[PDB]
Amino acid sequence: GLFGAIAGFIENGWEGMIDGWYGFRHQNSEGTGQAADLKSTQAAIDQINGKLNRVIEKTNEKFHQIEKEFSEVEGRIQDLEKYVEDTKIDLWSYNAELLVALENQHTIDLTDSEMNKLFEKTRRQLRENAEEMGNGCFKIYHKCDNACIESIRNGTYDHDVYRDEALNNRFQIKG
Amino acid sequence: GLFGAIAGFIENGWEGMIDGWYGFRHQNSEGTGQAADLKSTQAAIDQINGKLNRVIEKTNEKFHQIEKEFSEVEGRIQDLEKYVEDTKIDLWSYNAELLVALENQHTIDLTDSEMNKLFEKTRRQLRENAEEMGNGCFKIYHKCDNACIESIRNGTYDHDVYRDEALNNRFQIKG
Amino acid sequence: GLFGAIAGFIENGWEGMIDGWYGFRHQNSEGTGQAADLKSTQAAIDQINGKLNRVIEKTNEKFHQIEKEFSEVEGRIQDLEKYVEDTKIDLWSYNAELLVALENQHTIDLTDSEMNKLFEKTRRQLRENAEEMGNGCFKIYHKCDNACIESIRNGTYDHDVYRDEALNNRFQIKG
Amino acid sequence: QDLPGNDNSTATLCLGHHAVPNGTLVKTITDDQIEVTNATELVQSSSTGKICNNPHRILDGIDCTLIDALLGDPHCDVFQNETWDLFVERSKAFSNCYPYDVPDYASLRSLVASSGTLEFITEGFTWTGVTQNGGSNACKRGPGSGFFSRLNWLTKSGSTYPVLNVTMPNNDNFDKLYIWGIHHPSTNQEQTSLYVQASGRVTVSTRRSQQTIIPNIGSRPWVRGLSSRISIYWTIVKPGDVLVINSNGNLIAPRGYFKMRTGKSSIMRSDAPIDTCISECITPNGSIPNDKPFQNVNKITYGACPKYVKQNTLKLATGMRNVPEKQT
Amino acid sequence: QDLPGNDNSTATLCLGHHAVPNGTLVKTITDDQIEVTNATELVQSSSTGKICNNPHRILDGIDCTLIDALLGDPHCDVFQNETWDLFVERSKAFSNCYPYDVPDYASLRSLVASSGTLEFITEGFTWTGVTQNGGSNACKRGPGSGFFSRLNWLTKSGSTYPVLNVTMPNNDNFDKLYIWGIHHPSTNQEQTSLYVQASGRVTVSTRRSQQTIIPNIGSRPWVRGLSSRISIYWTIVKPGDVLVINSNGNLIAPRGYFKMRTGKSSIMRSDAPIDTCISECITPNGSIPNDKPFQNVNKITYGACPKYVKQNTLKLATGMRNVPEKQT
Amino acid sequence: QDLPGNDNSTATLCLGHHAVPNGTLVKTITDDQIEVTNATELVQSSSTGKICNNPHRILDGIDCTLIDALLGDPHCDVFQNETWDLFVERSKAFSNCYPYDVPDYASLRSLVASSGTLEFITEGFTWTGVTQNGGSNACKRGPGSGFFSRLNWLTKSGSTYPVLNVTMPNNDNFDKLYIWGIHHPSTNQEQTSLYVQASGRVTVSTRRSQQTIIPNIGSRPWVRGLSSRISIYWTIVKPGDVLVINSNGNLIAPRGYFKMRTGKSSIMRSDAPIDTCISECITPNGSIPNDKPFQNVNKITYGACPKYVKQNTLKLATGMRNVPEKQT
Ligand SMILES: *[C@@H]1O[C@H](CO)[C@@H](O[C@@H]2O[C@H](CO)[C@@H](O[C@@H]3O[C@H](CO)[C@@H](O)[C@H](O)[C@@H]3O)[C@H](O)[C@H]2NC(C)=O)[C@H](O)[C@H]1NC(C)=O
Ligand SMILES: *[C@@H]1O[C@H](CO)[C@@H](O[C@@H]2O[C@H](CO)[C@@H](O[C@@H]3O[C@H](CO)[C@@H](O)[C@H](O)[C@@H]3O)[C@H](O)[C@H]2NC(C)=O)[C@H](O)[C@H]1NC(C)=O
Ligand SMILES: *[C@@H]1O[C@H](CO)[C@@H](O[C@@H]2O[C@H](CO)[C@@H](O[C@@H]3O[C@H](CO)[C@@H](O)[C@H](O)[C@@H]3O)[C@H](O)[C@H]2NC(C)=O)[C@H](O)[C@H]1NC(C)=O
Ligand SMILES: CO[C@]1(C(=O)O)C[C@H](O)[C@@H](NC(C)=O)[C@H]([C@H](O)[C@H](O)CN)O1
Ligand SMILES: CO[C@]1(C(=O)O)C[C@H](O)[C@@H](NC(C)=O)[C@H]([C@H](O)[C@H](O)CN)O1
Ligand SMILES: CO[C@]1(C(=O)O)C[C@H](O)[C@@H](NC(C)=O)[C@H]([C@H](O)[C@H](O)CN)O1
Ligand SMILES: *[C@@H]1O[C@H](CO)[C@@H](O)[C@H](O)[C@H]1NC(C)=O
Ligand SMILES: *[C@@H]1O[C@H](CO)[C@@H](O)[C@H](O)[C@H]1NC(C)=O
Ligand SMILES: *[C@@H]1O[C@H](CO)[C@@H](O)[C@H](O)[C@H]1NC(C)=O
Ligand SMILES: *[C@@H]1O[C@H](CO)[C@@H](O)[C@H](O)[C@H]1NC(C)=O
Ligand SMILES: *[C@@H]1O[C@H](CO)[C@@H](O)[C@H](O)[C@H]1NC(C)=O
Ligand SMILES: *[C@@H]1O[C@H](CO)[C@@H](O)[C@H](O)[C@H]1NC(C)=O
Ligand SMILES: *[C@@H]1O[C@H](CO)[C@@H](O)[C@H](O)[C@H]1NC(C)=O
Ligand SMILES: *[C@@H]1O[C@H](CO)[C@@H](O)[C@H](O)[C@H]1NC(C)=O
Ligand SMILES: *[C@@H]1O[C@H](CO)[C@@H](O)[C@H](O)[C@H]1NC(C)=O
Ligand SMILES: *[C@@H]1O[C@H](CO)[C@@H](O)[C@H](O)[C@H]1NC(C)=O
Ligand SMILES: *[C@@H]1O[C@H](CO)[C@@H](O)[C@H](O)[C@H]1NC(C)=O
Ligand SMILES: *[C@@H]1O[C@H](CO)[C@@H](O)[C@H](O)[C@H]1NC(C)=O
Repeated sequence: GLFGAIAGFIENGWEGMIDGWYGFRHQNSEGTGQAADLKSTQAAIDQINGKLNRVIEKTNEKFHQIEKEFSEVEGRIQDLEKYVEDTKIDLWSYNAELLVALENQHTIDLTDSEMNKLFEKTRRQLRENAEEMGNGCFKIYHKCDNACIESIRNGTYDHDVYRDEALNNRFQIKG
Repeated sequence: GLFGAIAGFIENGWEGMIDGWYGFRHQNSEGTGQAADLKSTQAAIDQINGKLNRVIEKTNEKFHQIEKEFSEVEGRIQDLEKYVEDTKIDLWSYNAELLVALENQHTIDLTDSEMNKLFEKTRRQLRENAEEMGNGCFKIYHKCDNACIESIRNGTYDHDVYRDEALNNRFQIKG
Repeated sequence: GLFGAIAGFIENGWEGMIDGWYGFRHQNSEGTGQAADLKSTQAAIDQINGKLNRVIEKTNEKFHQIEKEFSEVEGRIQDLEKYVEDTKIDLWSYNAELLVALENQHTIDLTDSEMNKLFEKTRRQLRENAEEMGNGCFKIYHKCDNACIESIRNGTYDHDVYRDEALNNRFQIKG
Repeated sequence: QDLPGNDNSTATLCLGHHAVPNGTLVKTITDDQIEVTNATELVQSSSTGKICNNPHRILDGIDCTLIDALLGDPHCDVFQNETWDLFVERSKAFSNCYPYDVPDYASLRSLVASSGTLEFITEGFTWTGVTQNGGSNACKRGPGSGFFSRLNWLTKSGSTYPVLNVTMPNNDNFDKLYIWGIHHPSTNQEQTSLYVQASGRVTVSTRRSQQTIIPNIGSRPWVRGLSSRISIYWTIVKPGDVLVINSNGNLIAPRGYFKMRTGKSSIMRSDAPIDTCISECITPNGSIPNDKPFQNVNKITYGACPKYVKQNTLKLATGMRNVPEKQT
Repeated sequence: QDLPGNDNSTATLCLGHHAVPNGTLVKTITDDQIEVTNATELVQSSSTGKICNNPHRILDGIDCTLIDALLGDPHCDVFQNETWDLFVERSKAFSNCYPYDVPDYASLRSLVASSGTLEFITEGFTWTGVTQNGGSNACKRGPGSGFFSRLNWLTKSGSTYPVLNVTMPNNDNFDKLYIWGIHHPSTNQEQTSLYVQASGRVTVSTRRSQQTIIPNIGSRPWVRGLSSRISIYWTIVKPGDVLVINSNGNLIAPRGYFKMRTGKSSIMRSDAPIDTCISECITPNGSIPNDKPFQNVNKITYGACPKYVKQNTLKLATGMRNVPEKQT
Repeated sequence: QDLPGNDNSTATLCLGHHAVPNGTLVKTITDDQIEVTNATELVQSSSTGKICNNPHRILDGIDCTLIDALLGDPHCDVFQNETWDLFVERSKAFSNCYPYDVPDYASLRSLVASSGTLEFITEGFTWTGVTQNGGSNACKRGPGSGFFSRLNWLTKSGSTYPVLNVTMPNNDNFDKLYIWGIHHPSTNQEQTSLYVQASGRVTVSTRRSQQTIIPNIGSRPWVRGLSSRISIYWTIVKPGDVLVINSNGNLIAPRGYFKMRTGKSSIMRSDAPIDTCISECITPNGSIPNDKPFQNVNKITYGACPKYVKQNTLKLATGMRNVPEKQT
């Protein structure tokens, strides 16, 4: 949608991720693994529930109103009774149609946004030690075991700890 | 608009680009050139047509209604016949005014978005071999002939092929 | 909001910034300082005033209408007079409620956007001489006195002037 | 730091989002079918089929319309002094007493329907010089002739029908609804037989208003043995005002007043069964749940109900776009 | 990998977007004139000037209004049994027969207008004891006197006007519209000359309703030589019901019934020319194209038309913001 | 290139945004209380309490309703030929002349209210054979009996009330409003005493319309010593048309015409004080400022006013989200 992460630079979703809406898969020293990210999942979920509750906020109540079905032909007054209701219905129908269209449009950009925010957050954290492969995966240029992967995920990764290792691996090489 | 590419970090449009809405201009070992990008042009166009068709979706039809022009003065019933229509017209006019305002606002951020997405895509692809001059132009730090410029544009550019050349040119120098 | 700068990667606002909405705080070998950024403050303010004036654009005027308060019980015609007005009021109330909701939502993403655009602009400018600490602060890897900080803020900073100094400080070190 | 930190390996971290095998299509500003992970329906489109008898007070009219219950057709005597939040009128209702017509039937049905009470107070009208309590065989009360319970048919005494001129003050602090009527004979003979005068007249007034109706002699279609008709009228008397009934023939006199109130009562035409359940929103198709914001069951509602809409389905996306990883 | 690239040079790649020399200003949430590459107009503001005669069935009333075509003013006899989707009434229309007035002209014009048919069935009413087919010189049919084709003016036979009491059952399975009327004489002399009785009376009824109208003697303004008037009334008779017409003088009797139907028909006042073209939306200003969503031509429409709006222009941006590079 | 000379160090630059200690909660698409730096109120919810007498022309009715000012109740003679943009009717108004009722009071009050003028032109009606200028002690003008200034009560001369048949052409180029009426006596004796004929009749007509009202004899409630009533009627006569008044008893004749106009006038019921100030929007609660887009003071308005809304507060965010350093 607007940010181009979902259905954008991130090729497709993981049908296998059952524990959250956004998350990580890694492949490292000890093997490959996957983990949902619960903060962005909660951010996305809370906003959609916020939106949802506002839409289900108060059905107003109405008691005696006007007749809306007639058995005889009467002319001028019944024509108006019918016209008042038909124009009320079309206006409320327009409203409903536009409301779900704006709402849905926004829910897709909101979730696109949270995906992209998670990406940007992880980028910022890895600092000079990783490169973006451009498909939503980072190449981490230093030995990063499972506890290292867990510190990136839980947000405690210290880039300085691996900076000289990574900068060496990443740049020096032979050019 | 929201992303600040159009009328933002990209100073102005090219009146000369006639073959598409977004695109590239380069200067390389072989001379200068311009080329429209057709995928982002189609993305932007498809979304605006989508939007457009939804707005032109079904004029509803109405047959016998109420009188809206009167030649005699009648009082209470004619006052109501007039009031029902005048309040219907103001409500439909409000609707039209708000609809094009939301719509237009969104069309400018949508197109701002596609510009910025094209930029981000090209950034990601050039990897460590180019730098952002900050005006929407990348400085590519390696010899890049026309076929090289074509591979960036058609999305097949291999950064590895030029990484040591570029990293040397870009960093080493004398500091 | 959508960009995740405000109440996002920028932890919180400065109650002390009284001279503008967005701005800078620095710490260099000559001291520490704060300065509002007036261009992004004006961008944010102008858009919110634009929005504001459109909402206060023309109260339409109405003169003879229908009776809306009755002292006797009359039946069919008075029921319709009441129903026309009650459905007009609920429709205008729906409109007002939805209008400020869309509007407010957009004002938060718009201001989130301007914050993030200021950040991106400053990033682009510092080029290879600074690193993002990820909390909205850049670490400038070269000696930057107060005139240097002023040139970044007023947008005249020349990265080339400090590039070898910065690249040395930033990379070389011992890895 | 360490010493020569030599282990030159790398790792790969990839961010992604979920996707579901199934997925629901929703409309957007720019697309009208885009597939999302999940959605929720905002249009209620089905009724239970039954009118729940709780929380509103539903009064089933069985085979009485509200006006016959009001007038006191013998067969509707079950409803005297009854009250309701919603009076349900059934398609099977029938009248079965003296043939009558109500000039603005629609306002009287409305005005009573939202008052919500049929509480009747009898007042001591004294009709001197006329015979009271006339009835008809078309309005059988039990084995005998009868008439509407709330009306009093006056005819001559001996050889004369006087000019009746009665008055009834509203000394209470509430409005009083009086239902009265006039008898239109079929023949000039019927007119003189019953009311002596060859042309009747009824004038009912207050300080604020007056209605004078004169009868109309002529044959109408045979309805329950009769070609005569009585037409029903109503007068509301405000506190402190006074009713004066003045007639010279053909008056069908009131026996007292219905009291009026202000409330949330209304009337509904429905053949749906009333059942025991609690439901706030009533539709002539039966109750419906007001959990969704819009409904498409019926444009007639009573109670806290969703806003009726022409659409029968409107799905609100409650998840991201579905971009499946194969689809299984 | 590769060998000494002696030269090591750089390249520049720049991304950009188009811009157009021209450009259109549109309104936004935050701006009310911002310039975009392109836009499209959403308000239709011009008519062709002609009412296209296709796809709806337009009936041009020429110099007849719908009510005169209904009653059968001689000059509107062209319209007998005619039908329409839209009956266009012209400002030039005129009546030219016995002066009449219709108490609720507006409902009768409506009720007929949406029925959409003037199909008349004559029924065999038998009027015994009166002279049928009265006409007037103000309603010339050809060289002679005449009257409305669909009405039958009864006057005395010899020295007597009896009490007419006729009945006509609705045995068909559709509703029947009966138009009838009453003659208001100018003088008591005119009254007795024509109807003998010094006070006429007309009562038309069904099982469901009744109307009794009594005439009113007095001079009105001279219209086509006359100070008398006839007032027009209508009665719909449902299937299985029965009409009873009972009068004692002054009846202008029905000759049969118009049949009623339910359709999309309506009536429109317009002086626009009818022309051959297909157009779905009709406006009293002529047809307009319903390609745009909103229109500002007229608030009166018939057919599939855009929603009328107060604005006369609303442009929807169909392109990016225009940021051109030259000066202005 | 640039030569450092000696210093080796770094700097820190941080971008941020303001925050305020205070802050206002606003509603959003996704939240219903989110705190922003600043907001502005869009619902006007308070009146000044006074109706500003500028820019519209306010006419304070004091203790006259518009209809009594129109008819010319003695105590409302202050209003003759008066004009207004808004006529304010006060709850304290009272009538104090011959008891009358107006069949469609609501349309006559409307029709006059938006015409905006009580300009009366007297015309020379000649009533031959009747006594003019009748008055009553219930309508005291000064020490004497009186009647409505704009009406003329005709009674018999000697022993006869002729058939009046008068006419008044509309030769001007504007519409003329004629208010006339009929006297309903209490007793047949009153009828014959005043009008000789035992049954009166009034027929007022034009080329386009006619009304024939016949009086109704009977006692109504004593109001200012009287049981009789007069009912008020109105006839508009278009340019080129002609009024014909024809009666045989009980006519309360017009003295001329009110002229009609088309404008922005209306009427309002309010007990608010009129005061000197300029305000465009008037509410029965007093004027309110139309700077905000919506208002919640009253659904009755006159002038350039905000759109009435059920909500009493709706804040529009005019600043970013408030994320303070300490707390809120
Ligand atoms: C005026 O004309 C009407 C219509 O012709 C007359 O109405 C009809 O009157 C007869 C005799 O009273 C009614 O007959 C009864 O019908 C029922 C049911 O069929 C039957 O049970 C009785 O044995 C008897 O036959 C007839 O139904 C009635 N029809 C209608 C449509 O009303 C009326 O009597 C005439 N009045 C005068 C005074 O001339
Ligand atoms: C009651 O009063 C009205 C109004 O004064 C009388 O109406 C007028 O009657 C005369 C004589 O019939 C009409 O004269 C006609 O004038 C036309 C030209 O306009 C001419 O072509 C005819 O040959 C005839 O001379 C006059 O027009 C008419 N005016 C109006 C406004 O109706 C009416 O006759 C009086 N009736 C009685 C019984 O006193
Ligand atoms: C028909 O019946 C009504 C109601 O009974 C009669 O009305 C009442 O008539 C009396 C005598 O005129 C009125 O009395 C007067 O009242 C005033 C105010 O108190 C006082 O100043 C007089 O001295 C006298 O008492 C009484 O108010 C009035 N009541 C009502 C409700 O109208 C009417 O007179 C009867 N008419 C006939 C012809 O029988
Ligand atoms: C036909 O016989 C009856 C009837 O209806 O049963 C007998 C009944 O006692 C009598 N009631 C009175 C008070 O007179 C009525 C009326 O005279 C007629 O209904 C007038 N249409 O007639
Ligand atoms: C003036 O002469 C005529 C006419 O109108 O031409 C002759 C016509 O044959 C006659 N028709 C009948 C059935 O009586 C009428 C009516 O008597 C009057 O119109 C009553 N206003 O009068
Ligand atoms: C009671 O005495 C008066 C009155 O009202 O003061 C005297 C007055 O001169 C007289 N006016 C005329 C023109 O007759 C009226 C009327 O006769 C009655 O009001 C009819 N209800 O009666
Ligand atoms: C983050 O991960 C590392 C490795 O598991 C662990 O030691 C650390 O405490 C974790 N921190 C939090 C806050 O979970
Ligand atoms: C991309 O460009 C290069 C150079 O023109 C060419 O060899 C390659 O096949 C192109 N690929 C596509 C998919 O166009
Ligand atoms: C920017 O800052 C430097 C240092 O104060 C100054 O010399 C330069 O002129 C400034 N430029 C502008 C445009 O303010
Ligand atoms: C789909 O959305 C609705 C509303 O948010 C929720 O109740 C439901 O559980 C969701 N479905 C799943 C599988 O999460
Ligand atoms: C109806 O209620 C009133 C008021 O309490 C009472 O006097 C009257 O007798 C009641 N009648 C019936 C039939 O319940
Ligand atoms: C509800 O009732 C109406 C009329 O009885 C019917 O046409 C409609 O289809 C019904 N809808 C549902 C959901 O029962
Ligand atoms: C402008 O937009 C409309 C609707 O999308 C389109 O028909 C038209 O061709 C566009 N103009 C240009 C020059 O593309
Ligand atoms: C009108 O149509 C009916 C029904 O077919 C027919 O009997 C009648 O004679 C027609 N009359 C004319 C004038 O067409
Ligand atoms: C359409 O007709 C109305 C009334 O005839 C006129 O006022 C209006 O200006 C016309 N508009 C157009 C586009 O013809
Ligand atoms: C809050 O917003 C309103 C409207 O923009 C403005 O008048 C007011 O000055 C603002 N408050 C502050 C403290 O800026
Ligand atoms: C009312 O105005 C008219 C028209 O100028 C005038 O002739 C008439 O005498 C005025 N009457 C009063 C009481 O002002
Ligand atoms: C305005 O007046 C109405 C009726 O007089 C009252 O109920 C309402 O509360 C008042 N509101 C204000 C703001 O005065």
